[PDB]
Amino acid sequence: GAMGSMERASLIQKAKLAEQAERYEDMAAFMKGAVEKGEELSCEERNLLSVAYKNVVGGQRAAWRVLSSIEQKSNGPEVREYREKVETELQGVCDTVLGLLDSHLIGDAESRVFYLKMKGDYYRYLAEVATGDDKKRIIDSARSAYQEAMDISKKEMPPTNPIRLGLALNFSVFHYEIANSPEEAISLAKTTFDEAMADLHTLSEDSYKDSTLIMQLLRDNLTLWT
Amino acid sequence: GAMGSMERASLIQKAKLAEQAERYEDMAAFMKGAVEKGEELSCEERNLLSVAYKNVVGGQRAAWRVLSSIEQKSNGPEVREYREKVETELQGVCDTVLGLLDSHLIGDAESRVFYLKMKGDYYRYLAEVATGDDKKRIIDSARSAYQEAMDISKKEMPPTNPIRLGLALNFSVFHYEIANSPEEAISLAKTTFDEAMADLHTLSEDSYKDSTLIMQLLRDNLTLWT
Amino acid sequence: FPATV
Amino acid sequence: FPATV
Ligand SMILES: O=C(C1=C(O)C(=O)N(c2ccc(O)c(C(=O)O)c2)[C@@H]1c1ccc2c(c1)COC2=O)c1ccccc1
Ligand SMILES: O=C(C1=C(O)C(=O)N(c2ccc(O)c(C(=O)O)c2)[C@@H]1c1ccc2c(c1)COC2=O)c1ccccc1
Ligand SMILES: [Mg+2]
Ligand SMILES: [Mg+2]
Repeated sequence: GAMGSMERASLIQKAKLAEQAERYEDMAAFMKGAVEKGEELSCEERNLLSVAYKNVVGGQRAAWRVLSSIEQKSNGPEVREYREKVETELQGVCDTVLGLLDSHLIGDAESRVFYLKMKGDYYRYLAEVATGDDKKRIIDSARSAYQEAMDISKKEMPPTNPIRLGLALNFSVFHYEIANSPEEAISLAKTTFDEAMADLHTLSEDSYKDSTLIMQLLRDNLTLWT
Repeated sequence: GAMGSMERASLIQKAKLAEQAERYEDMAAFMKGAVEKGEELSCEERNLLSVAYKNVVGGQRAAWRVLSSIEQKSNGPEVREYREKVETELQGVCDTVLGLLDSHLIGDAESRVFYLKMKGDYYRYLAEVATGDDKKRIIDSARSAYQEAMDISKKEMPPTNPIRLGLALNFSVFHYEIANSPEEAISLAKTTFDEAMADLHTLSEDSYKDSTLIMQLLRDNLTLWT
Repeated sequence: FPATV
Repeated sequence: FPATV
């Protein structure tokens, strides 16, 4: 690999340099190389990886949607062709991550939930663009990954925990926008927000700001769905 | 080339698809291929090319500056190394354009000024990161390109013309930020704005909005310099 | 669109 | 920074 000659620590530095320059492709590449040094990632390190690849796929998803709606309205092959080009590119980045999870990353409870949530998210991103035989294989996967992460979080983390909270938010969105199950989607989100405020005394100084936000986002989604 | 199998017109379409998806690298690639079909570009087509590559180099210049100021403050080699990596990448895009100008693009007066202004701009972008023997070769080039474009515009376009106006704005900035000549930089900008309002009756319906803006930008720069 | 993190 | 177009 191209990062194979660099020190893990110099790769972490440059990932952080890239985030400052908002060069998230570089950022993701640096973090892929650090992961491939074979060592566990720290909490700070997990989130350098996630933020880098999320910003990458996020721009691709946004471009895909712009083109896809053009392609819908339009129904020349140039729109299909460009849509398919951005699509194939997006699929590759998800594979790169799902491969990085299924080979080095997938320990402690927060660590295991973190990576299983990533697995469910990037399977979900592929679901957004899939169709046919190959497609539904993808939906079940996003769901197993999420479920397993739900199981762990429910037993091992308090209901105010940011990872538990953010995972559930995304699992709700998965139900709504990916499984045509507004029922489950809304149930999870309401239960999640409710249970968290029921045990509101469990917020910690280190993450309370994050938990408050994910709770606000859970109610933002709920307002939007009803 | 990778765009060599596609029709010029399908390349123009996709350039426009890319601009909508804000995929400016793709946009630039599509327009590089269209240029390489060997035909003159229309006014609309020139500006698809310029906007695409400008957005490309603009993100690189911004990342370079973030890192360069970190590198200044910091005076480990990782900051230098990442700065040099973004630098080399930026230099390549300018070469690709300067090559595209010096091989297919560099007709009618607005067309000739347009491309000579691009030549001066991208020589200027390389000047921003150059040093030493190789460096000053670059400054003189940006200046010849600009001067020639000034000569043409002054004789062949009215002083309200957007191309004449925007070129002069950039030539002013070149004097200020690249030749340590605030005198010339301010003179040009004031003269340019003045002469344009002296003959304000020459605005045309097709471009008056653009001319007003470049005049407002000329006075924005002047406010900033005094 | 719904919020994810 | 100064404006260019
Ligand atoms: O950027 C954010 C944060 C930091 O980078 C960070 O370190 N967090 C954090 C706090 C506690 C933790 O235990 C861990 C961990 O075990 O890895 C990470 C925030 C955060 C990051 C990712 C996710 C979530 C929270 C929930 O699900 C997620 O995927 C952020 C904060 C609020 C909402 C969205 C994003
Ligand atoms: O996007 C802009 C415009 C359009 O895309 C466009 O077609 N223009 C235009 C109007 C009259 C023309 O004759 C031509 C032409 O011969 O090619 C182009 C604007 C424009 C584009 C590039 C430059 C300038 C003006 C001045 O210098 C430039 O480089 C823009 C407008 C105001 C300020 C900055 C940008
Ligand atoms: Mg973060
Ligand atoms: Mg334009």
